[PDB]
Amino acid sequence: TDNTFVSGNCDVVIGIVNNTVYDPLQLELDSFKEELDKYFKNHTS
Amino acid sequence: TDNTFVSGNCDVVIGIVNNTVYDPLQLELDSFKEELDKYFKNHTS
Ligand SMILES: *[C@@H]1O[C@H](CO[C@@H]2O[C@@H](C)[C@@H](O)[C@@H](O)[C@@H]2O)[C@@H](O[C@@H]2O[C@H](CO)[C@@H](O)[C@H](O)[C@H]2NC(C)=O)[C@H](O)[C@H]1NC(C)=O
Ligand SMILES: *[C@@H]1O[C@H](CO[C@@H]2O[C@@H](C)[C@@H](O)[C@@H](O)[C@@H]2O)[C@@H](O[C@@H]2O[C@H](CO)[C@@H](O)[C@H](O)[C@H]2NC(C)=O)[C@H](O)[C@H]1NC(C)=O
Repeated sequence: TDNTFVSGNCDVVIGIVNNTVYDPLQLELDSFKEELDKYFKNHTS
Repeated sequence: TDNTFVSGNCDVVIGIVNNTVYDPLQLELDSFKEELDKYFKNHTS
């Protein structure tokens, strides 16, 4: 998402191929959610 | 990290210097981590 920009849906462009776009913020958010889950497990379980 | 882009390692450029590149996202993430650690520590005690 840093070297790409979004403009509309993908029903207009002719020849648009369709592949995963990586988002670092979501990756670190998921990692921190996993860390919080581990902390909660250490708290109760 | 917003001012600059990363390309390669430090063993190729002639004249590369020794300096910290500040990451605001990592700074706020570490602040959140410290806050959550203190929260859990005072919750346990
Ligand atoms: C490109 O995506 C199209 C659009 O489908 C969407 O994206 C897919 C990756 C998947 O998550 C779908 O559920 C999404 O709706 C894909 O075309 C789909 O093809 C499947 C298999 O026949 C069909 O069930 C869906 O209905 C199609 N989607 C639509 C909107 O008609 C296409 O497969 C993707 N390209 C590649 C190379 O996988
Ligand atoms: C630029 O710094 C690197 C590494 O950072 C230094 O060491 C850390 C442990 C920490 O104390 C930092 O603040 C320091 O700035 C230096 O790379 C080292 O170079 C030596 C000599 O060639 C080599 O033996 C080490 O393996 C290197 N270490 C790494 C991690 O690459 C580098 O030399 C510094 N630049 C200059 C001109 O001295």
